[PDB]
Formats: sequence, structure tokens, C-alpha cells
Amino acid sequence: YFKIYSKHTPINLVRDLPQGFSALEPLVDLPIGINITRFQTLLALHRS
Amino acid sequence: FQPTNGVGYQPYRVVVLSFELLHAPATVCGPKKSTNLVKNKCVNFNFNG
Amino acid sequence: EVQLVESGGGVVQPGRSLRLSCAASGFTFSSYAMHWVRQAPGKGLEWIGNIYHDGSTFYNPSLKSLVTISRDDSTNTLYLQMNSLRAEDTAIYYCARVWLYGSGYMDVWGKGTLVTVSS
Ligand SMILES: *[C@@H]1O[C@H](CO)[C@@H](O)[C@H](O)[C@H]1NC(C)=O
Repeated sequence: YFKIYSKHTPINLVRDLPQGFSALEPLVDLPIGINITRFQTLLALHRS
Repeated sequence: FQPTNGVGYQPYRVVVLSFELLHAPATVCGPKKSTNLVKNKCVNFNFNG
Repeated sequence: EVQLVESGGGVVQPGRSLRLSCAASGFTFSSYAMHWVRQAPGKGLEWIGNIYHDGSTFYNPSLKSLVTISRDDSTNTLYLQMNSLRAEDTAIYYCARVWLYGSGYMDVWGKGTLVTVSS
């Protein structure tokens, strides 16, 4: 099972992580049944 | 295969279903016949397992 | 194609014998097991007998010694000898065919023959 928990928080801090408490709700459980050992974030470029 | 052939030489389409019971989670399950809901009585409830 | 035809039905006296024939056309008679089934008017179907390629005949425990199943493979036919007819045997008879290398699905069916016993 691949559990994805997520939480959206409205913040106004400029640089670091804010200090507080916010429990993450379970969003989606995936029946994948596969081995995962590495991950990578996907970003977006800005073109002008 | 010809329409004039009798039974035994006619084309038969075969689909074979094989089940796997490995350590993977059982994604494939049978249909879930939900009955009506009865309140205020001592009943045997089965809610989502 | 596949076809089962029957003969021998009619209105007969009780205790007189009958010989019902089930001729098969379009398929090879071997490798299949043949059934005799009857249904009474107002009543459900009742199975009578089975016969195989070997010649092993199996009867219903409910009715004993009344019928005799006789297979013939030279001309692909099936015979039923009925003896000591009672008044309750008025029925529509069917010839059924099951495949020996599978489950007991009776596949295609005979059109049926009518047997009326009277005095
Ligand atoms: C998962 O992958 C890693 C690296 O490929 C391997 O060392 C590990 O044994 C694997 N685990 C399973 C359960 O296959």
C-alpha cells in the first residue's frame, strides 16, 4: 500500500518552516505492490 | 473454419481466467450486495469489513 | 450441424413396452455421454438415465428396473426400453448430451417426445 497523506496550510512566512501544529489528513491509498527505493521531485521552468 | 462444418470443427472462442493468491493485496474482489439499513434494533452489522 | 431427433412417442396401454429412439446427426457420437430425462405436465424435470461409451448405464434410484438404456455407435443412436408402464409415466421425454472431458453441462437438447399412457 502506498499511503499519501497531505495538508494545505496558508502561511505568510518568508524563508523557513513555520512553527506550529497541523496533522496531515490521509488523502489517497494506492494498491501498487511494487518496490520503491528512490524518488525525485518534478519542477517547472519559466520561459520568456 | 466454415459455416457448413458441424459442431467440433466450428471456431470456439476460449477465455481462461487464472487467479493469483500471492502476498500482494487482493485488489480483485466479488460484488458487494448491500442490503437496506435497519436502525434501533440489535442487528449484526458488517460495514466495510 | 448438431441435431437430436427422437421417436417412439404415442398413446399406449399400461404395462406394454416402449422403445424410444434418439438419433444424433452432425457430431461424432463418441467421447460424449448420453442422458434420458423426462418432465411431467405440471411437474419439473426428472432425470432417468445415463450411458457412456463403455456401456456403463446409471439409473435414478427413484425408479428401478422400469427402463433400460442401450447405446449404439455404428449408426450413432440411443435406445430406451421401457417395461411395466404405470399410469403416472405420462411425460415429455428429452435426450441430452454431456461432454466427457468437462463439467456436466447438458449443452444442446432434444426437441422431445410425448408418451401418454391410458386405459
Ligand atoms: C528493492 O530494491 C532494492 C534495490 O533495488 C533491493 O536491494 C531490495 O532487495 C528490493 N526489495 C525487494 C523486496 O525486492
